[PDB]
Amino acid sequence: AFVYETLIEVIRINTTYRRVLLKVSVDMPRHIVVDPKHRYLFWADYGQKPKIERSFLDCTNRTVLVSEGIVTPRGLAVDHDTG
Amino acid sequence: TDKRVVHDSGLSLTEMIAVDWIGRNIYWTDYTLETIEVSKIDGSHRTVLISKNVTKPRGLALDPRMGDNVMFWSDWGHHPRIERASMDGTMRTVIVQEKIYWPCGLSIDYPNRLIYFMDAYLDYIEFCDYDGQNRRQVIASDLVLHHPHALTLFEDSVFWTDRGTHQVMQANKWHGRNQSVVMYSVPQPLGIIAIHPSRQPSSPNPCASATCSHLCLLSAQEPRHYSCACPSGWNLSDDSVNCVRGDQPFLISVRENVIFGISLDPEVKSNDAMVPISGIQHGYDVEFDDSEQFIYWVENPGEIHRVKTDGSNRTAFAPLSLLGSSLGLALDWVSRNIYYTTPASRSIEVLTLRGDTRYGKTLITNDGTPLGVGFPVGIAVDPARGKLYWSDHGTDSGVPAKIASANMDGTSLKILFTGNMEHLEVVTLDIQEQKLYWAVTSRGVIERGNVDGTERMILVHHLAHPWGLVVHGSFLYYSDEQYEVIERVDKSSGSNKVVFRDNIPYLRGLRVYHHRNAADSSNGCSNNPNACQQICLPVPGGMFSCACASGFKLSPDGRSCSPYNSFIVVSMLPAVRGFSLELSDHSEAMVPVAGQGRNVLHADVDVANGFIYWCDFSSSVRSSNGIRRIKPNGSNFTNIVTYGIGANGIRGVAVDWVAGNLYFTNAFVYETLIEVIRINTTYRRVLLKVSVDMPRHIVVDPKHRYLFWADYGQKPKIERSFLDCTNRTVLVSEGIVTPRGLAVDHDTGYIYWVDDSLDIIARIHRDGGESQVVRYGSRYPTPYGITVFGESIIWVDRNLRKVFQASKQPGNTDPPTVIRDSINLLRDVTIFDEHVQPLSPAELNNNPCLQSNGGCSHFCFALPELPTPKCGCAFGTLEDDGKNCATSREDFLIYSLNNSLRSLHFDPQDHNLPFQAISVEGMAIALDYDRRNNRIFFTQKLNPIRGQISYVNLYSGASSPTILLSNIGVTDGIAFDWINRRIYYSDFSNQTINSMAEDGSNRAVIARVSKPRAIVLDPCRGYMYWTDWGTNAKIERATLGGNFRVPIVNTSLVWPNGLTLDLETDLLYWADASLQKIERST
Amino acid sequence: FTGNMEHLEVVTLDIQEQKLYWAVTSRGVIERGNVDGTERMILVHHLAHPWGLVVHGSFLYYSDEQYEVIERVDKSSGSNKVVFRDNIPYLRGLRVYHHRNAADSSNGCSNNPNACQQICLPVPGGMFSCACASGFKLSPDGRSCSPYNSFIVVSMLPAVRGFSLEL
Ligand SMILES: *[C@@H]1O[C@H](CO)[C@@H](O[C@@H]2O[C@H](CO)[C@@H](O)[C@H](O)[C@H]2NC(C)=O)[C@H](O)[C@H]1NC(C)=O
Ligand SMILES: *[C@@H]1O[C@H](CO)[C@@H](O)[C@H](O)[C@H]1NC(C)=O
Ligand SMILES: *[C@@H]1O[C@H](CO)[C@@H](O)[C@H](O)[C@H]1NC(C)=O
Ligand SMILES: *[C@@H]1O[C@H](CO)[C@@H](O)[C@H](O)[C@H]1NC(C)=O
Ligand SMILES: *[C@@H]1O[C@H](CO)[C@@H](O)[C@H](O)[C@H]1NC(C)=O
Ligand SMILES: *[C@@H]1O[C@H](CO)[C@@H](O)[C@H](O)[C@H]1NC(C)=O
Ligand SMILES: *[C@@H]1O[C@H](CO)[C@@H](O)[C@H](O)[C@H]1NC(C)=O
Ligand SMILES: *[C@@H]1O[C@H](CO)[C@@H](O)[C@H](O)[C@H]1NC(C)=O
Ligand SMILES: *[C@@H]1O[C@H](CO)[C@@H](O)[C@H](O)[C@H]1NC(C)=O
Ligand SMILES: *[C@@H]1O[C@H](CO)[C@@H](O)[C@H](O)[C@H]1NC(C)=O
Ligand SMILES: *[C@@H]1O[C@H](CO)[C@@H](O)[C@H](O)[C@H]1NC(C)=O
Ligand SMILES: [Ca+2]
Ligand SMILES: [Ca+2]
Repeated sequence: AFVYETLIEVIRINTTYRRVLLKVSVDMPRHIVVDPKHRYLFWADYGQKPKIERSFLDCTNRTVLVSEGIVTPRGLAVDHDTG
Repeated sequence: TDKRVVHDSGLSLTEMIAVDWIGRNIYWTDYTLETIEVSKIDGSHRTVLISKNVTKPRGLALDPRMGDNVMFWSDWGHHPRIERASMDGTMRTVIVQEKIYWPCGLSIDYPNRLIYFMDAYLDYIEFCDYDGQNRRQVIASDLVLHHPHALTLFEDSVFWTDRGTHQVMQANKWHGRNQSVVMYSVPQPLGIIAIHPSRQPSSPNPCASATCSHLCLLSAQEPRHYSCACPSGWNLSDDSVNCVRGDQPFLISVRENVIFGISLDPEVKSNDAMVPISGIQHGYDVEFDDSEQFIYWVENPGEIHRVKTDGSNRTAFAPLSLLGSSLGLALDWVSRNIYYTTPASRSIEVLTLRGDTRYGKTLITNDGTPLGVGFPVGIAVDPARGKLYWSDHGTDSGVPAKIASANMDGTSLKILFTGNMEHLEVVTLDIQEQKLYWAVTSRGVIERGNVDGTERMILVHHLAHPWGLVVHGSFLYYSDEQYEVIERVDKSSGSNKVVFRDNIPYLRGLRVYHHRNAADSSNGCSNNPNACQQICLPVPGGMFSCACASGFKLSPDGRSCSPYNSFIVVSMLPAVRGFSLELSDHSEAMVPVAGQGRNVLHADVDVANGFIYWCDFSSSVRSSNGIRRIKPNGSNFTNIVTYGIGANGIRGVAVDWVAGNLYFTNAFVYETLIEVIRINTTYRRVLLKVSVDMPRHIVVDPKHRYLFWADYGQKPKIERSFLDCTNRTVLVSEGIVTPRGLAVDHDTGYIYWVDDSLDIIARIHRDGGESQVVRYGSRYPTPYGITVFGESIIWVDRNLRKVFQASKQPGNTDPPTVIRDSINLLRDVTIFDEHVQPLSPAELNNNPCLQSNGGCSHFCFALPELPTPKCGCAFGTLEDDGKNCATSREDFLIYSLNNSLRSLHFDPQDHNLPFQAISVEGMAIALDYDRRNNRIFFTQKLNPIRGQISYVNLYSGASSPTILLSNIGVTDGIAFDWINRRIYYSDFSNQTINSMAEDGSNRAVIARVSKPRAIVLDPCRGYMYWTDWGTNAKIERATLGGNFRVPIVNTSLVWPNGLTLDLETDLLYWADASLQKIERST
Repeated sequence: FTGNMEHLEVVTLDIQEQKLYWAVTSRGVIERGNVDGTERMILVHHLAHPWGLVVHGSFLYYSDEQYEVIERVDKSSGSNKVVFRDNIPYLRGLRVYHHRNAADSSNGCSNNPNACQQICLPVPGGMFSCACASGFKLSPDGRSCSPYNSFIVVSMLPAVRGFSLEL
């Protein structure tokens, strides 16, 4: 998180490999969780126009799951048994 | 010109103001209250117009022209937006909803009917139409914008302010192709307005013929284009022109910096039951009076403030306590009193609302019993039954955590409930059913009980931090600071729950505002108005009691008031306080002494004249050291000793009421003085000066003509002397280590001392002899001060933080008695009573100084077994008549000290001053004396360039400086010639040694010198000597005419500042300040 | 014991007579009770801030920070008083040093040395229990240790901590 923008980045463990998968200014991705079983990456945004979003493991797809009744989502968990 | 205030209260953070010039109206937005509010342009009547879906309103604009009647505002909260409404709020729409993030400011262009809006995150200026369906960019994708705030328009120009660049900018309102800077280094430019007639076009006013009673607001609604609105707390009538005033109850909520009004319909989410109170600090409690529509709260330090629910009056109404901040409030509406709680002083107090003059007293304080206040936090009152209830956290000294009851005049004390009250919040009373409700945070419960101490039960469970309680009707309302909630339940069972507000940070206590009437609740004080002189307090059975303010006592008629004349006065570093010897009297016997600069160490009293004297000490601030006197009623305060106090300060005050004298001990780093000052005069004398002894605590006895002191230095002792210190004897020399406390008894001839390094209280007889012990043990760890009254000794203990009374005879082992408990930083105690200060001759053994100071001009001293007075001179010497003073005819020293000339005696053991000290213009550096005319010649520095010469006469009666050579350089050196009657001087500023004639007539120049300082003369051998501290410092000899010049010394000299000649030995002495040595030669 | 313990200082145990002694500063008392939660009583009155307690032989020793004193009394009644030191600033707690021997006080961990891998802790009835250091768990043999593999990890600004789901 920078002052006027935010990045979503990936680093390969035990290596000097780092990449930027998303860069966005009006959205504010903050809390991120990953599901390798169903190949999804979820995040929560509590900026202006708060939301919860789903994407792929390279952020090449973006969908919004919750867009209403959500103001300050700060916490995100995933259940493998129920989806 | 004509600065005057529109809104005096209810504003917290006003982001933007708009003014409606047609409707004579004013609009503004508030960030913290999250509101858009409207009022008459004079501020008389105000209303909240939009509160739903408002989070962070920053920008506001209006078009009041006939047929437009529209307003626009911006919100930068979540889902940031620009919204349009009718100027009466009857229509609402959102016009900009996308590509918007931190929309700051709005402006309107009236010819084109365009809205100009600015964004600080996307960094743009844009304009759109009133519906938001045409949109264009003026400045966009341009680094000129960093953090814009405010916007204005004029002709084809747009002006704005930027907070990042600290700059004010002008551009073209259509394309931005021309850009300019109006201001460059503004601290931070927040708001901008443009003033010209064209910015407020004229139009018809629909309200000109309207008959709305409080507000008429422009409206976009055809056909009449106006609507009538009512202020906060009012209702609107079906006639749609008139308003009515709601008598319905409402709820008052308190928060760390705000007080709010809420409506008991939980579905009404607007906080507009009253104009909010928007500037408080440390809010805990609130009270109200409906007969005048006032809300009362407390402000630090020790002040109470009141405001009206319409905001019309706001004032600081009374001082509450000089000793600390008050915490809890209760109000009696029948007797018109306000009860408050002061935890730091550990007191419950009452103040009067009636009348033009405020009166207040203390009803309950910590007295060492479990029944008194330990640490009170909440208070409630029942006026009809004359009862007071309060909640207390207790103290480690012995007060338990409790719910306690008393009579509203303090005359009864009871403990109703205790146990399982570790963290106890406020207590409230249901008066109709007579039941007390409280909250225990350590268990998360609200509990209920009877006012008689029975039927304790839990009514609500599972709370977290219940901070506020109130009971009204069938309902109980409470606030929780961790759940951040206000909730309502049914007081019979707590079995239903409603939530009024949530997500409220910093919650505090609640009240309910309703029409409580005095006629039903009438009591004795209401039935007998104007009975008591100062305060009326109800008591059970319909009776009333009369009460008197701090420093005053009540008289046997039961209605009148008169000052106290028998009380004990106690000193602690922060204050001086007075207590009654009647243990049940919790009142303050004197108005306390407290505030900035008070570091009190000792206090003494003059009973006849009605004064208390005390000394103040500071190691870091000179002016904070001294002796000061006040009256028990706080009326007159004055400083008596401020000059010439040592680094260790004054450590003693004794007062002689017969002679009108004050004795004090002045402690320097390596010596100590005992001094006397005559009261109401500029007469001061030093009676003793000693280095290896350390006199600290001093007490005086005019009946037996003795002065006693205690010394806790090396070789500690207690000593007796005469009233002029001319005799010295030691009473205690062994078994004494740190004697810090000295008291005298007139009835038995004994002196009492306390030592904290031996943990002992002891007495010895003034004629000497054996020593007796009164209290001793592991207890009595740190007795710091003692006094004797009747058959009792009263002393103070620092560690135990207690004031004790016991019986003054050795061998008594009864447990002590306590007068006050939990007082910090204690210092000694003394007593104020006519008995301890007799003024009859038969009781004073015919003291000679009792009448007209014995005829002594300056000082009167009564020595033992002497039937006549002895007289002392503050300045000068005493004459053959034995009673007047004159200036010495013997030989003495004179020296300059800043703006004065002062005298000294060759004998170190002589403390007389040859003459009173003389005050001169500027700073004097020179002295020579003329033996023919008995005058002194001196030189003055008036500024770093200008000097002066002057002479003053000693024996020709009183005299003042007379001036010669009113303009010379900075001069410091003077010598006088008694054979030729000529004066010689050292002008530094003009590098020259000059001569002059006695009358100032004839002037000459003798030599030019680099840095001349000192001059010495021998006229009977025609020679002159002077010193020069310039490069190649030297001492030179010349002739009084200057015709020869030769160096006498030119080696090993750096700063030869002083030169002298001794004609008994023909020797020349000089002093050097850099080599730091004094040398002699021939 | 609970109730009337607003400001509660140290607790000490008389092992021979099996009695607990404590001090309540909010009332200035030293109190005594049985280890089974019975027979609560006040043994010493009128103290100011009793900071330290110790019981040895027939005597009870206590220190007071406001009286600046160390005193000895008789533990049966508190009816005799002796003063050891006075005018001592900044007093704190007391102990008594004596030859307490393990042979008499032996327990399960002393009787079964080298039983547990990491820690041995006694339990009533002469039995012993095996304990494992932070980050490790105890294995079904009752003696061995192995790292945890099922726990929840919690974050707070000053630290990260791990807790077992077995309450
Ligand atoms: C010093 O001056 C004060 C006044 O500044 C004198 O105080 C008065 O004393 C008389 C006699 O007791 C009282 O009736 C007056 O009320 C006092 N005046 C005030 C303003 O309180 C005082 O007597 C003088 N002498 C001394 C030794 O203090
Ligand atoms: C990616 O998202 C789009 C919607 O934006 C969706 O239609 C598409 O099916 C997604 N990709 C896959 C592979 O499902
Ligand atoms: C407030 O916002 C909610 C949610 O968008 C909406 O349903 C409601 O109508 C709005 N009310 C007003 C007065 O704007
Ligand atoms: C704006 O700037 C352009 C370019 O310098 C210039 O031609 C034009 O005259 C300017 N307009 C005004 C009103 O000064
Ligand atoms: C004022 O209006 C409220 C409804 O908003 C009503 O409950 C109350 O009784 C009214 N009071 C008067 C005096 O009209
Ligand atoms: C304050 O109250 C007084 C007395 O009622 C009144 O005369 C005065 O106008 C009030 N102040 C204001 C600003 O209205
Ligand atoms: C004593 O105080 C009053 C004010 O309470 C003042 O008017 C009076 O002048 C004072 N007396 C003297 C002697 O200064
Ligand atoms: C003064 O003190 C001396 C002892 O130092 C004593 O002998 C003498 O009697 C005292 N003066 C008077 C007048 O008693
Ligand atoms: C010293 O003398 C100067 C000049 O007369 C005067 O202004 C100043 O107040 C004096 N200061 C002291 C401490 O005497
Ligand atoms: C001193 O003052 C006199 C008279 O103004 C002047 O003649 C002389 O030059 C001055 N000398 C110095 C050293 O300032
Ligand atoms: C110092 O003074 C002596 C005596 O007057 C003289 O003889 C000598 O020349 C002087 N020396 C200097 C350096 O001034
Ligand atoms: Ca910006
Ligand atoms: Ca001591």
